[PDB]
Amino acid sequence: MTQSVSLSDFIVKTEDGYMPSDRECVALDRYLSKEQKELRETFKDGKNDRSALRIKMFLSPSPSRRFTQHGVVPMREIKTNTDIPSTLWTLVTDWLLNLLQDEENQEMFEDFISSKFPDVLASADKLARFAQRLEDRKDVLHKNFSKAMNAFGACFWAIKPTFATEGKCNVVRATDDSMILEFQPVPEYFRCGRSKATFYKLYPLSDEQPVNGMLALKAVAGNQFFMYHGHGHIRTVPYHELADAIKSYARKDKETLESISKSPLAAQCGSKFLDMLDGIRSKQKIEDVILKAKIFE
Amino acid sequence: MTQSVSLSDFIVKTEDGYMPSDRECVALDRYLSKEQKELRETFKDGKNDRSALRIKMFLSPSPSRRFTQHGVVPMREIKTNTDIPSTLWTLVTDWLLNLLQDEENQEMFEDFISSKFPDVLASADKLARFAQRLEDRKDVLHKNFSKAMNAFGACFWAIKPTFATEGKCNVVRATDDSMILEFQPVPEYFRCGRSKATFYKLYPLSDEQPVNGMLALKAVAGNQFFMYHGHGHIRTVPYHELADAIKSYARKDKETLESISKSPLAAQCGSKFLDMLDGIRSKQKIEDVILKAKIFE
Amino acid sequence: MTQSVSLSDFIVKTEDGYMPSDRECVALDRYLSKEQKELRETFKDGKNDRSALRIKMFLSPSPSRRFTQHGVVPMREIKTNTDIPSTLWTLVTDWLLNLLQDEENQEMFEDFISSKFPDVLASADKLARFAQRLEDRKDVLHKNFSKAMNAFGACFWAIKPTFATEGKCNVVRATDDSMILEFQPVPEYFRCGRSKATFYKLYPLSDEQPVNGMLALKAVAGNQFFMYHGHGHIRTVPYHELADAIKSYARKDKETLESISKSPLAAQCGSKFLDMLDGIRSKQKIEDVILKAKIFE
Amino acid sequence: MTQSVSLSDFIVKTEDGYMPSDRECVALDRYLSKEQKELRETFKDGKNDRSALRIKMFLSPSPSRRFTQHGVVPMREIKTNTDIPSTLWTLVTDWLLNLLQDEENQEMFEDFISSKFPDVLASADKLARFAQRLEDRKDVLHKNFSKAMNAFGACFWAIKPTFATEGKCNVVRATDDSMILEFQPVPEYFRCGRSKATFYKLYPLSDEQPVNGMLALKAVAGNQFFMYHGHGHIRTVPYHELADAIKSYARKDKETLESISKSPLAAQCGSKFLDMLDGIRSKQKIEDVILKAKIFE
Amino acid sequence: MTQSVSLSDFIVKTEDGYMPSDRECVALDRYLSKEQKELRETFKDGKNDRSALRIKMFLSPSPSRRFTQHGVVPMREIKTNTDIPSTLWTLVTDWLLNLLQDEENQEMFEDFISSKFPDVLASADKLARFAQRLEDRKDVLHKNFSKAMNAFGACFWAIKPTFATEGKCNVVRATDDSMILEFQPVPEYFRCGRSKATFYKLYPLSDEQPVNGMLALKAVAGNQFFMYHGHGHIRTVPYHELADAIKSYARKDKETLESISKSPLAAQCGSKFLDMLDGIRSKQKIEDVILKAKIFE
Amino acid sequence: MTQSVSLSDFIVKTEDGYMPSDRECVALDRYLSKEQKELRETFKDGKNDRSALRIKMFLSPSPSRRFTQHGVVPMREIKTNTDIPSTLWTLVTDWLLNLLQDEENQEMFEDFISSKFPDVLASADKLARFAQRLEDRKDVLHKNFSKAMNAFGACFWAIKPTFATEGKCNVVRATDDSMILEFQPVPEYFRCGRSKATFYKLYPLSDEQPVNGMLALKAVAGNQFFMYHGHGHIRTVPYHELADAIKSYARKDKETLESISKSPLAAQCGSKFLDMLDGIRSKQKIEDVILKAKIFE
Repeated sequence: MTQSVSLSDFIVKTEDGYMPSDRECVALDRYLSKEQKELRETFKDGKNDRSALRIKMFLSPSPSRRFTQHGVVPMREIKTNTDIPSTLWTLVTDWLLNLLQDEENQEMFEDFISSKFPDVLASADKLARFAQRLEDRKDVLHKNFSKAMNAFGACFWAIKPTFATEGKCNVVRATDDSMILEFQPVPEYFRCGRSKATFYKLYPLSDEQPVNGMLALKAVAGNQFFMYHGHGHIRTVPYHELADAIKSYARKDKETLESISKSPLAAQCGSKFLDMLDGIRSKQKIEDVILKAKIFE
Repeated sequence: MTQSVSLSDFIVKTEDGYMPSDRECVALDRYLSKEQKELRETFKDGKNDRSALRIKMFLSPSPSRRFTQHGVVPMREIKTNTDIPSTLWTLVTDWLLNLLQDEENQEMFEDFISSKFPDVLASADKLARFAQRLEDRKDVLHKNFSKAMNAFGACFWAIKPTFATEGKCNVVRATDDSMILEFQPVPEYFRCGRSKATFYKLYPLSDEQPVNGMLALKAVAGNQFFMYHGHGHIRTVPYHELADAIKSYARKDKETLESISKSPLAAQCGSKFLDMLDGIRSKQKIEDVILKAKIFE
Repeated sequence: MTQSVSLSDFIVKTEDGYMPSDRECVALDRYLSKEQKELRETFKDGKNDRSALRIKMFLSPSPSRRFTQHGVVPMREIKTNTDIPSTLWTLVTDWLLNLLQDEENQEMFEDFISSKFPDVLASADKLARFAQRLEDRKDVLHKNFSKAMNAFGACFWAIKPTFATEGKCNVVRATDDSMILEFQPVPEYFRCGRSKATFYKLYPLSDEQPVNGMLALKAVAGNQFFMYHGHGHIRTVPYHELADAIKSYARKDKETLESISKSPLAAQCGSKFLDMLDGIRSKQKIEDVILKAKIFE
Repeated sequence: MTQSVSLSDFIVKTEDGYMPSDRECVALDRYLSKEQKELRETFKDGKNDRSALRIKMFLSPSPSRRFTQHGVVPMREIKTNTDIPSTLWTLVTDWLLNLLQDEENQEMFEDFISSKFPDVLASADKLARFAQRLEDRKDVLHKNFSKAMNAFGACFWAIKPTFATEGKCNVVRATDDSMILEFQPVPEYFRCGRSKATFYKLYPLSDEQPVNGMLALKAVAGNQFFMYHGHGHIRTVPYHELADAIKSYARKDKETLESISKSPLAAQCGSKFLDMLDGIRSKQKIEDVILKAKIFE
Repeated sequence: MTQSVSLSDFIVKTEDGYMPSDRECVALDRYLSKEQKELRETFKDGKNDRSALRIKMFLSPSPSRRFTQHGVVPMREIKTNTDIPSTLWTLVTDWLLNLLQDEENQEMFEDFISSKFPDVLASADKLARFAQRLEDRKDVLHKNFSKAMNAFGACFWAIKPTFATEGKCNVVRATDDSMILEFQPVPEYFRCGRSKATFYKLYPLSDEQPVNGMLALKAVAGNQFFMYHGHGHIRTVPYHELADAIKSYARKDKETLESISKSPLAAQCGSKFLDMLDGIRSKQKIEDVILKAKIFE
Repeated sequence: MTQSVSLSDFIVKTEDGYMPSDRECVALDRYLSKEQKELRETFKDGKNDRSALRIKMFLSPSPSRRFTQHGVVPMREIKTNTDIPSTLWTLVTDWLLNLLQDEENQEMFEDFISSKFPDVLASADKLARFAQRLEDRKDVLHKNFSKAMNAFGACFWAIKPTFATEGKCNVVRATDDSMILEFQPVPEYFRCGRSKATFYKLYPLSDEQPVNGMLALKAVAGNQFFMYHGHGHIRTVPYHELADAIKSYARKDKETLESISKSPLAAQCGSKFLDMLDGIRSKQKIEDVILKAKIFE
């Protein structure tokens, strides 16, 4: 489905200072350290909290044997096999290494990575949109380092994203409570994977259910669909791509689905979404129910 | 044979600070200092440890009479007559003069030059390969000054080179002990002299004789030849260029050859190399024995 | 699987002269011509030789109502939904429209398109490799129009490709009969889809089964696999990507498989390939047999 | 109001070949020709068909006394006093002079100028939009000279504009009969005067009144206004700029207004437009009735 | 005084086609042709119509012995010793050689050079101003070759210059008869010699003495001086530079001065100019009379 | 010694039109034609007029089997192993292929190659100097194709070089009979091999022995040496490089030396040159006699 770009593909730990990572060669991976090999053996042994083991793996240093001319080879367990544009890699690595020239900043990064990160993997389109806001000089992220770090963290499913921590956007219309934003296709030389068309969103303001937000979105969306991916948003997708969304609904956990179903904001979205949720809860075949819910009245 | 580029062709001593060296004119060399002329007379008198006298010459200052507009004229005894590309000279001189803006660094340089340097002359291809790794911005040498210093020193036959202190390379395959690396032809605008094709190498890891390294190299080398130039490596050369290698075997000293023959790593290389060593020890004609050892079975 | 780029995505028919095609909008597709709508209705009615109907559709002109500012909108039946780099589209469209400034050349193109084209769709990597050979000025395709044209033809499964009609390659070794060539990864700004590593090939010379070609390729391939995709070649793929190849073996027709199995060149490839062919003929599950044949002895 | 750019500000007649026009100096205008001075005196005498006299003036040659180094000074009666960007002037003059290198083309231009041109003056924004479509290389106007000529002529109120003869646009939605198009603000380095925001339009297909076009435009327009400026279009403007439109409604002739009111397409626009037309026909004060019709229900 | 640039410093005759001239070397001038040496001997013998002999010399071909790599060496009698900017030489030589690719044009050039040219030498500032009008693309000289050739000829004292045949200018004011023009300092990278400030002029229209032209010039000139250099103009110079003008009045011939004094246009200039002419006719000392006429009333 | 660049390293024969030559691969050389293999066998058999056989080999076409993507592989008998700068190869190949677009020019080239060419090989420095005169736009070679072809032919020891057919030079001084020219070091990005300093020459004018030329050269040469390399010139070389010249005197044939010794121009050079010629005729050791003749009086 949606390919994910790991953190180690951008930067790996070293003795004292973090170093850029080269995926050109994988032959050097044979050698390792005692703790590294012990954790590798435990990870390969059985399925026991793989994500926690991965996080523990990423926080251990590396020996000098893995050094090459360009940089440092990562491990074989925290590395993906998806290609990314050169500009994105260069910009992200340059900024991240520029920020990491401080022991206190190092401790802050470790505290954040140990605080709320559920898994290393992150969506590619999130990274592309975040780098869209970092390439241009006249923005807000340059002056406020903390807000930029919040944005980058929430880019990888860490904290609930507000308006100021989103990607690249331009508010098209507001109201008394909540707002509606419009997104645009990412330019070609940032794209990594499939392309997506225009699609709006909605962010409740503080706590209360919107009243005119539904009317405004219905006026704006026109021919579209509603959903409650994650928590705290009401995304809209075109009818076609919703097909792939059903696949993304297969991997969802039972506890997560139960938590989603127990939210008034989930009920506020509309009518057909609850029917689709009941259909996916029925554990029947996906295609037929998907087309039944996808009929155009 | 292989032309050598002296150190003085890049930089010469001065009163306090080192200055770039101009080989445009040689008329100013008539004047000299008392110690300089005394050492010149002693060097011209008889053959008594020429290399030590050269090292002593390079470590004495120069008067203000030798200054010109561009720079300082070197001596007539530590200067070569081989042309080098402008880019190589500019880059090496710029970096070396950038590093020498410190009295403590000056003392360190003098201590190193008095420690292990056997002679001023150094191979041209080694210098070209070293400058290949210095031109690009994203490397390791920029951050670690000490490692780059050892790399430059070992470029002129001072330190046994490890993997991190080699030139430009990319590891193609490893194993439990020792590695195999691949080299590539140097680009045109760095070349100074003849051209050489692809040729691999091998570096024992810590102390033990490799077991699978011979098999791996035999798989990789295919149609090639083995040798034990220097100590600590097993180089491979094409059949044709080995001709010139025989000339390089003529100038080798008896003590050096005896020391080479008394190494188990020399015996480990193969079978034909020992036959060639015995042939060169026989003090017979070079061409006939060379072609006898160069037959393709 | 391997996405295909149709011909209409590059160029569509018009009244007299061919025009570039814009995929920006699909709103104008509602209008059509009498023959166009009749063919669309027949195509939608039943499954009766879809490829022939598609070819007939591509050879009918278009009305002036479909014209826009940028160009002409194509039909909804001969258009794909895969994105391609701008440079590839620009270069291919420019060259093709440059060639099409002649009535006799128009007739030749129509005759060729009606002669041996089995379907409009063509592989993306074939187009990328063909454009790799067209971007540089110093090649052979510019001088010889017909030889260049047969390259584009065989690029879309029209004629058996010889050496002079291949993509971008450099002969690495030859012998008395047949040759072996090496390919390289396509640069980033041409890539459309997944990436592939180095892989060789082999082309029988005139008619006879090679004798030393198997030994030479075995020496070159090392750790690789053999196959007989199509006719007239012995391709080699890495072990991993062969997984996807099994999927490509699912869509193969029974008659095509029977024709492939009745060739001595198919028997000449080796031993495991016949076992894999028998396994896919057994109509059992794909994954288990695939892993059984993929074991490393 | 809306400033107009005359034709003579771009090009003036000469002895044989048309020449570029320089507005730097007006001192040379004192001298003239016999026919030129007679027509100037008649024009200054009384108000008798000023437009026809202007057209007659523009079609007479000029003497050699008016030549300067840069070009030819125009007359004082067919020249405006509004500044225009350099790029627009350069592009239009270059293309027009490139077209005028033919006696037959000269005769065609004269016949067209004598056929349907009501007055020399033309709107600035129309010219800017037309030049927007001429700057880019990949368009349709370059290949078809006749269509570009029709586009340029209709740019100055000569021909009823179809879709292919409009400015820069991109069809956003169609239907069985008629289409709806969207416009965008012109970039800064083409702007000459005030700025205007997004505004749509609509056009008939052949003769019949649209049925779903009103619904589609109402869905698209949202908060906007309807109008019937000219004939054959239903333009939409924002509420604010409609103020200026009332001024443009003051200069309209009684016969033109009567002809406009006698069209079913004028009745098809809506309800408030007829009320506004009745108000302007009442010959009362403009501001109060304008605000009464501008109330937001 | 005012340095003059000869024609031969730009172009010299050859066997068939004119060639660019190189003044780098003068050693090759020793060899010559029979007619060339005879004319050189006659010229060196006595003072008998030097200008006619020079013109005859310039119209004879040159042998192949004088050819060099860059071009052809000129003679020692028609070559100056003043340096000129590279751009001026390149532009003039390029245009003149572009024009000279025709036998009929060659005959026309010879006829013109034999018709009205009094001497080869020409003023440097005239050449600079003429090249000022040739560097820019949007002028009149490019289209009309004949007018450009007239302008170039009049640049070297061949025909009376009209307005269209002048240098670089911009009419600032006109009247019923005659005009007044303003000049500006030539930019730096064209300058060859001293610099001059702003100075106006006046050109009678057809034949009659101007009436309001004197008043207009007096209004414009303000603090300046009047003169009648040459025929057909009333130039104005600043008070300081008039000093050098007196030197230019020393070399004037008696017949030329008598012809100048017998013109009503000379009387029309003013009052002080006649006094200055009488003073220079008195054949007294130049400085004292110059300051007497230069007093500021 | 002085490396030679063959003609085939720039261009090889093909079926109809000559093609650029690629030395990247030599694997394709196994295949050949019947005449080609017969001539190769005869050449390898015995030493019988190798140069004539080489010339015959170069004038036979090549089959289509040798074609590659870049160009055509040459034969293994007319190809060198010396590297040359890219710019030189590109310029020479481009000009030569531009010249060869004519059947009559093809016949002329074949007639010239069969007329006076003694061997394919040619000196590198001659080629570099010739290309020095072809890179700049303002020369004589561009207009006169015949003179350029003569110059290129004489570059490879075919025609006795005159002044107009030499390389890059600038006459520094002349006299009644014969001239003296000065050369300069070739810039870096043209150099292929060792470097040489300033050195003059002398060319007798028509037939007679110079009288003041010896005095002029003695004034100019100062500290230098005289020689009679080839016929029709008196070259001068520095004392050091004359060492290498002695090696060039070893390969000279007895008949050529006898012909050289029988020329009055050989006697005119001086005194020491005859002594050196007698010494090399004595067939004694080269070094001792060379140093005896190299003593500085």
